[PDB]
Amino acid sequence: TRPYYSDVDIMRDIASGLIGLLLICKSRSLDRRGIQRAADIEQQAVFAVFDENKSWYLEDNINKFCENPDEVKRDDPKFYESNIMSTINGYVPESITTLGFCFDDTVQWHFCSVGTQNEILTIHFTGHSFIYGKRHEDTLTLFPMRGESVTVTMDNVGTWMLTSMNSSPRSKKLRLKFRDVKCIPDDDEDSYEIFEPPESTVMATRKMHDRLEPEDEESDADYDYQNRLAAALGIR
Amino acid sequence: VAGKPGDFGYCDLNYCEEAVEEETGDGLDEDSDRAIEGRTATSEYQTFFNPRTFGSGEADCGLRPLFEKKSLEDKTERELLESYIDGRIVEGSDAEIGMSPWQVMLFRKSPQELLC
Repeated sequence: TRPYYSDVDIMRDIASGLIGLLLICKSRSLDRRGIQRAADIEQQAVFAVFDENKSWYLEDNINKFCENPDEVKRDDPKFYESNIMSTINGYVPESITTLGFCFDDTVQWHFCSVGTQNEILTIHFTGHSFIYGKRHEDTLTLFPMRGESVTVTMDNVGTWMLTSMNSSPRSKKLRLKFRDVKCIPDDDEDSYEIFEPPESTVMATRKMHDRLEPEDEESDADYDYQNRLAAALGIR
Repeated sequence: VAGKPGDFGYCDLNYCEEAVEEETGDGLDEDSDRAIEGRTATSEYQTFFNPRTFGSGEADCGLRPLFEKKSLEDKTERELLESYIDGRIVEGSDAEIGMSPWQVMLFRKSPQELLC
C-alpha cells in the first residue's frame, strides 16, 4: 500500500481530497491485469481529519460562494468544528458498505490515517481480530505518509462494535455497525454476497470450475506451453 | 591432401582448456524479453545448404500431418515449467503408436540384431 497525493502542494492538497492508494505488487503478473494468486478483493479503511481552512478552496465557503454577508460564520467554534470532520470513502458520517465477509476470503486489508497529526494512531477491535506477523493479534497501529497493508481472513459469526478508547471526538462516534455470518461455508445459499463456496447442486457450470480445453493454469502464459524455464522473483 | 578421392584431414593444436561458459566481462546480456504468446509466424525459416548438390530437406521441415498444421496438442510435448514440483526419481511412463515418427537405427542382414 502506497497512498499517492499531489506533488505541487504538500499539506493543503491532501485536505482537498487529492489522495488515493497505489498497489505496488510483487511478481504475480499472470496476464495483462495480473491475476492475484491466493488473493481476492480489497477492503481499505481511511480516517483523515482535515479542515476547510487547510484546503486551497477556502474561498468557496464564506466569502465568494456565500449568501449571508451580514453574518459571517467566522471566529466561532460552531463553524470550526463543522469543518473538522473524519471521512471514510468520501463519507464523513458512516460508509455505505459493511465489513461482513465470509469463509475462504483471502483478502488484503489496508489502513491509513493521514492529516495534521504526527504520532501513531491505533484502533481497538472488540470481538474481531486479524492475522499479521505469523500470529493472530487483536488491534493494530498504522502510520501516516506511507500505507499499511495486511492480509486478513475475516472468519466470524455475530455482530459487535469496533470503537476506540481516547477522549470524546474520536472515541464516541468512531464505531462500526456490521453483521458477519457464515451459514454454513461462505453463506451463499440463502443470502446476498459476492462469493460462492459453492457446495450446492452443480449439474452444469458454477464456481471453482476451471476446465479449459488447452491448459487450465500453472505459473504464467509466456507461450502456448512456456518452454523457457526460469521463473524467479526478481534479480537472480 | 591427396591419397584417395574422398575427404581431407584437419590439423590439431594444443591450445587451452578454457570453457565457453558465462562471460566474465561486465555482466549484462542481449537476449529478448518476451515474444508475446500468439502464433504470428508464416515461414521465416533459414537455408544453409544448396538443393542442387544436397537434395531436399530445405523447405519440408516441421510439417507433420498430425498435430502441427492443425494447431493442436496430443500427448507428446508435455513439458511445462521446470518448477513443476522439482524432481525426485524418474520412472518412464508408457507410450502410444503414432508419437514417434522418425526412427533411424542400424541392423545386420544375418543375424537380425539391434545395434545402435
